[PDB]
Amino acid sequence: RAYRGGHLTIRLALGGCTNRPFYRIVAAHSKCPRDGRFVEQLGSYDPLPNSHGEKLVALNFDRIRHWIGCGAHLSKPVEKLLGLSGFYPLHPMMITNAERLRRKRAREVLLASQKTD
Amino acid sequence: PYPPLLRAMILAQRQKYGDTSTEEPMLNLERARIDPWDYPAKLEAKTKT
Amino acid sequence: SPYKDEPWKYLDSEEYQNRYGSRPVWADYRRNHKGGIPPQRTRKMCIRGNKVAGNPCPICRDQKLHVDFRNVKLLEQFVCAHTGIIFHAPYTGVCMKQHKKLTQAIQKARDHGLLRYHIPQVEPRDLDFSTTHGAVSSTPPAPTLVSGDPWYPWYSWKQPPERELSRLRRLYQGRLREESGPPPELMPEV
Amino acid sequence: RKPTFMDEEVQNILIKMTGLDLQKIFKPALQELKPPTYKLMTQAQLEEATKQAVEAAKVRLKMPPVLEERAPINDVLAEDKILEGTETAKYVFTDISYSIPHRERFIVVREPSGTLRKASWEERDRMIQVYFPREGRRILTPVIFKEENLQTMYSQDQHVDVLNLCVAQFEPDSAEYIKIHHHTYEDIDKCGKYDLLRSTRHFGGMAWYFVNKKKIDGLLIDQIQRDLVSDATSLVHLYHILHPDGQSAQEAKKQGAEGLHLIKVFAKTEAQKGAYIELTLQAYQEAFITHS
Amino acid sequence: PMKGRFPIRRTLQYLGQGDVVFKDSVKVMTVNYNTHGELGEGARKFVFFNIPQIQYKNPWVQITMFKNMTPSPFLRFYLDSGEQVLVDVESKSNKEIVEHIRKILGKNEETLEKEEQEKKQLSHPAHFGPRKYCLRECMCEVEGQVPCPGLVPLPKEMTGKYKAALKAT
Amino acid sequence: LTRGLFLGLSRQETHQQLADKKSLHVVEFREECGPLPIVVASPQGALRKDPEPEDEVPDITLDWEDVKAAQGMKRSVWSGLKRAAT
Amino acid sequence: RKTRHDPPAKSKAGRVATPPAVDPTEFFVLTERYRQYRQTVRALRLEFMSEVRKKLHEARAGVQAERKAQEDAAEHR
Amino acid sequence: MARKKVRPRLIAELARRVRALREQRERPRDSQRYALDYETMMRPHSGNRLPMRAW
RNA sequence: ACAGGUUUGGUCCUGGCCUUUCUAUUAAUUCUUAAUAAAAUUACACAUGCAAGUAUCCGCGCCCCGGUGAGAAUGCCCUCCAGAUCUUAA
Ligand SMILES: [Mg+2]
Ligand SMILES: [Mg+2]
Ligand SMILES: [Mg+2]
Ligand SMILES: [Mg+2]
Ligand SMILES: [Mg+2]
Ligand SMILES: [Mg+2]
Ligand SMILES: [Mg+2]
Ligand SMILES: [Zn+2]
Ligand SMILES: [Zn+2]
Repeated sequence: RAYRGGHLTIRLALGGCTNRPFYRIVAAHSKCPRDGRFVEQLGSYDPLPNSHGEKLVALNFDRIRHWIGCGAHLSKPVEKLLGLSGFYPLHPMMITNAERLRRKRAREVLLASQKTD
Repeated sequence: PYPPLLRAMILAQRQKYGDTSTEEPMLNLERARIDPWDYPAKLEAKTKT
Repeated sequence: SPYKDEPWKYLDSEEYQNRYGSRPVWADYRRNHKGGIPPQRTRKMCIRGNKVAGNPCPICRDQKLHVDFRNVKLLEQFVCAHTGIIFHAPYTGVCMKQHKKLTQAIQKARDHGLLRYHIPQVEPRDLDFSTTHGAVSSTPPAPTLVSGDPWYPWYSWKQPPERELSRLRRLYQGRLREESGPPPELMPEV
Repeated sequence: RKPTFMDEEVQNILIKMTGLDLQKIFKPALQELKPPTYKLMTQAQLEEATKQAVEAAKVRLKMPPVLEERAPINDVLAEDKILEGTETAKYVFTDISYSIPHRERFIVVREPSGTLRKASWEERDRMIQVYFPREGRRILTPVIFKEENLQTMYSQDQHVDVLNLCVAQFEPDSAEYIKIHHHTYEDIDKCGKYDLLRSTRHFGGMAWYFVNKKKIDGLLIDQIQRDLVSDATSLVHLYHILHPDGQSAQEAKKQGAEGLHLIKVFAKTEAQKGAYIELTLQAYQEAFITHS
Repeated sequence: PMKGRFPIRRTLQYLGQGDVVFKDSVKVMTVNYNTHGELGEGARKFVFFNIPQIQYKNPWVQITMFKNMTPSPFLRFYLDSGEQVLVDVESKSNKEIVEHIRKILGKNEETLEKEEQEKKQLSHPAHFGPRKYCLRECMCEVEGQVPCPGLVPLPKEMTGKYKAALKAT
Repeated sequence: LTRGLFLGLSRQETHQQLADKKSLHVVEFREECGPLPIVVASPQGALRKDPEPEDEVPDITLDWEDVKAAQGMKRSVWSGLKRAAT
Repeated sequence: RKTRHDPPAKSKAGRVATPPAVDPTEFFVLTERYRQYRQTVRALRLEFMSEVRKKLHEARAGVQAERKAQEDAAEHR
Repeated sequence: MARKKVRPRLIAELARRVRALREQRERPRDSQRYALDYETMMRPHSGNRLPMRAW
């Protein structure tokens, strides 16, 4: 529909199943609904691991870099998937979250060590 | 240095054309200068040229 | 069922040859309904616990007919010999609980080579098999990869200066939090 | 200059030894049936419609490419120790583009340990079937490719269907493809079942494997018992092409024998069951020269 | 159909079997033929048979017939650039007109292949969505992934109710 | 219905009778057997070498019911119902 | 969601946002990592803009487009 | 879009002129627009409260 | 439609009605547990609660999501696009 503003954004459309998510990485308007109209579907992300224990992430890089060079904004999970794939640099939020997880482990090991004695 | 997958994309793109050059691909940073958030932005009307 | 281990021993027995013969088990079965056109959905289940639902199905009225993927002589009666498609439930007359099991056992006998079906001639996947591309072959490793350094210099955690720490501690007064040094390289387990 | 399978000097022999049996190539399958059509044809129009069916049976008898086992993909693009334990499962990323071949797709995997490596051969074709599916291929390995189901399908004499299933499922340069294609060739000659692959598109594969393994004893006597000497002389000729340095290839050069004696030369030089081959040759001679 | 002289020419198969695709320049086709004389028999049979086959595959090209205006049958193509292509037909047969028009202003087999090859690119196999545009709707139906809870119930350790019941205690 | 069924079933034209009245080979082209030209009836007697007139447009008496069934405009709910066996 | 003409809530009338706690030795490295990440993604964006420029200029007036734009008119004449 | 039975809506265009006249005639002056209650940190013109970090 | 019942002492033809198939709401009778999907009388009037915030002030968003089908035979599809928005020097 006609909008007053908005911008092209590569995001994840949560079109899936109950207790079973499945994201469609699409490039849509920022004023459009999540599962609504889009311009062109890029890829697909399966959050749940399959029988082989792999989270299937599918990226159409040839259209992703085209829309990025045309001016498409990116979301935080999209940049996270690109950083995990290696098409984009690793996100500072992923780096700091891994550091925080390491600090939580470093606190829990000392707590479990001081609990036994 | 480029990200790993994007660097391998160029390493496999230029290989198929017969380019034996093993030079390391670099990413330019001249036109990527960004002002900090304390830099005040102009308020005048931008003229389309 | 006395066999209970080999379902095909009943199909070649004399009690099957004098009862059914060269005709399928569903040849003499006629389904009763309300008009000339039967309902598109047959009976859901005709064996509810210990009671039989009146006139039983061809497979269900004879308890020695075991729906299994081993006895192909019983499974071929429910697959067309010419088109190779499985007959629907209103065709033969079995209840849906046995029709679903029949489709499952026919598939389990087809993926085991016990039942014949069409195997088309499929062309190979790719037109040209070239393992010389960089996608499948090894790529020249990075100078930081052959050295062991992170891909970007800002990936590792660098200790910030004390002047910048104090400049932040002056502007963010009142909302301070406890400091944290460099995170450990290896995260220990539980 | 080693003889390859795509060479015309071997394809011209394999096409000739395959043979044209229209009643076997254009055989009614188990698909959906339809009422046939009829049209009045003269003798020349009938011969034209027959030669059109022969030139179509050529494309039906297009040979599948036999290749060597591919090299395992072991390559690491990046190693990020920061992500040693942030995730339990591994992320598989696939480059999808209609304009690029499947041999040039980037199929990477970020392991939970933190390494961004290339996907193995067992994962690359699985994800390629996931995102570019083709009829006849399965995501998981089919149970029918186990050795007991293979033994049952060999006892039901369905080797042509086993081969048409394996070529459809696996890639020609994979490992399981070569494994099953060799395991069926170890059975068709153990039981002397070369008659099944006579007019199929898989005769040249087992011929080119038997000449590479020097297993020609039963394959010769079957072509002799089938009153096919032009196929056996060309089979020995293709053996002489494949093994140039050998007493069997050099004796025929130093003697200048005909196609009928090229079989005896191999039956005396490097034949395992040479007495059986020579007995079949005598029994074919004394049964053909008197009757015809 | 039953009504008419040749009922076969009023079917989708007869309209679809005509392989005459004009170029992007062709705009107007004026056919001028007569209804008498043994010469214009080929033009009359062309107007009777092939005109619907051309108009089916050229819906945007205007086609206008004129009867008993000029003593000689002809065609007149009006292109986008302004060029008028005059075609004379006096003793040509029905098929010769079709092959001559496909020779002068048509689309080659190489031209017609690439358009459908580019149209095929629109439907991508790796995309997901409705059955009208894509091949798969719920990723659950992939043979390797997690089944579709509308068909196979999920285990107890994976449901959000059990998760919020563990988070409560 | 019975009289017309027997009349139409008795007024059939065998393939051999077609090949005799046309002096041409009657060739069956099965779909699942590819382009294989199976010959069902041979025109015994003088086999004419003159091909039949290849009509570019057949003037056949088509039927709207079969044209609808071929073009897929048969949206009736009684046409594709599941019924019992023979 | 609400509308520009919908009045705010009574319990939200006298409520202001409260900032969370800040770790300076983590906030500094996070800001510098943000800047070092955004400069690289900006360079990649400019490179992709250049690729789109090259593809658009090729598909408009390339050494392959001019050949067809000449040979079509040649065969037409 | 373009239909033969479209109606000549004049009130919608009159209200645009009225609102455009009101925007310049009752334009709030910046002195009272940027006013500030230093006790409650609330703007008297708009009615918004200043952030906690600006107190 | 693979059709069937029904006009008449009876037969044939024409011709309408109904039955047999599938789906949705309501009502009656009956009813044990789970998973999934959907919740649909009302453009009649609403008590009460929540649904637009963020931010070192400025500013930016505030029927955007979501809701409904009253009006309009409205419209489907196809050209040209002013204007608005995102990144750039264009
Ligand atoms: Mg839901
Ligand atoms: Mg009457
Ligand atoms: Mg109710
Ligand atoms: Mg505000
Ligand atoms: Mg709506
Ligand atoms: Mg009205
Ligand atoms: Mg515009
Ligand atoms: Zn039953
Ligand atoms: Zn699902």
